[PDB]
Amino acid sequence: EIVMMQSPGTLSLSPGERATLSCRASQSVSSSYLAWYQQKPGQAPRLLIYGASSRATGIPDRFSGSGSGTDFTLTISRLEPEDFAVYYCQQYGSSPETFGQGTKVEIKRTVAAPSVFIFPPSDEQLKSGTASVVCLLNNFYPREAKVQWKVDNALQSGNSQESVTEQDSKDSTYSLSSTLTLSKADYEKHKVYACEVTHQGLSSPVTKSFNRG
Amino acid sequence: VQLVQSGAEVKKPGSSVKVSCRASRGTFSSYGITWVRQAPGQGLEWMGGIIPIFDVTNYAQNFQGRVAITTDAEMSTAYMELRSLKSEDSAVYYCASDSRDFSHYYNIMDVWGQGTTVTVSSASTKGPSVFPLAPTAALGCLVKDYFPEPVTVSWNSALTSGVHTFPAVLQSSGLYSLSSVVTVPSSSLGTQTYICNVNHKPSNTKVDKRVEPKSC
Repeated sequence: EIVMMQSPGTLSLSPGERATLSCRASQSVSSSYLAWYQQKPGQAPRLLIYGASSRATGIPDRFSGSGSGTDFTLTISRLEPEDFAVYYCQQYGSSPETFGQGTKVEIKRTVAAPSVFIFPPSDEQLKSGTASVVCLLNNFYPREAKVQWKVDNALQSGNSQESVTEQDSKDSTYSLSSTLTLSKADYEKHKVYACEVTHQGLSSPVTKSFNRG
Repeated sequence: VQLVQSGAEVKKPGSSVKVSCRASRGTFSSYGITWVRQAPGQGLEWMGGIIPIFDVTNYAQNFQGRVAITTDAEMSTAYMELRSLKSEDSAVYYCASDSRDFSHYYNIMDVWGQGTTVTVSSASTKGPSVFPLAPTAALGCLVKDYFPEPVTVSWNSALTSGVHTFPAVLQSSGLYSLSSVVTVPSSSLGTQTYICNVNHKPSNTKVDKRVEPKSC
């Protein structure tokens, strides 16, 4: 089957700038069967271009497709506020039909360092059989950030999950929460809880931590 | 021309689901229908489609033997039935068709249904436990172990600036958790009250949690 490879994964531009999105096929696609779609959060995809270069009904002429063979491009000549979204290419010249993995066009701004906050399990939650430790990274850009948990300075893995907000419509930043989950018994067996954050906005990694008790 | 899909479904592992996709005008008779799904946080995945000019229905290899795509007699409602459901099949399922059915010989997929959420889980309805995240300072509420989505949070209801309510995370237990946080001036603590207001409609849960300074 044909693998569609989109790049870059994230394109970071200011409103008004030109966006060039690439879609490469692992083997030659007939042009007649290459499409591009746009998708905004919680909405369905919508077709922009089919047949590699034909614009769908009612799509603004700032969107244009080109390419052939293995190499296709979606160009947005200037980005309007509603054009910040995720874009997918798809081949349907063969079956299975396949989609690229998507490119997210996000708003570029200046680097902002996160504010880091750590919350021990609440006293109330410690009545339960589980303890959740929560680390907040507030209002940072770019999106790339690493959160590392350590328990008595043992690096943790398999036992945390994280979540990120959409880009703020006012300041264009992201916020992130990471939660470490342990059994209350495990929580009691250890003393030092640290969350270690790395972000290009920070000279060197920032650690917030506490001691249980 | 819109495609109306059937509504959201919560299903147990091993069960089956049949999503409908009704055309508000015309039929699918010349260009067929294609179904696509999208797992939470992931890309689009072709499941299959009808191609009338070849008189075939094609299915993606991962689903062969457990997926059927069909239409009603008049071909103005199409269906995707997916059997032996597992939790990885949790996704939004979309149908898409061709406005010419109201060269380019195939369905160009310019008309899209609104999507149908299918959540596959052996969990039962369960309201969340709401725990305060005690404290410019930051504080919040952890809204833990609920099923199914969604919950709503606000901070009554003055405070909106600096609030971040995160997307829920699906835990390995099969229940959801999320946090809602807000940053405020340090000076305000103990000079102003802060309460998170949580609703989980599917359980019958409303919780109002005061978030107070830890004062050792």
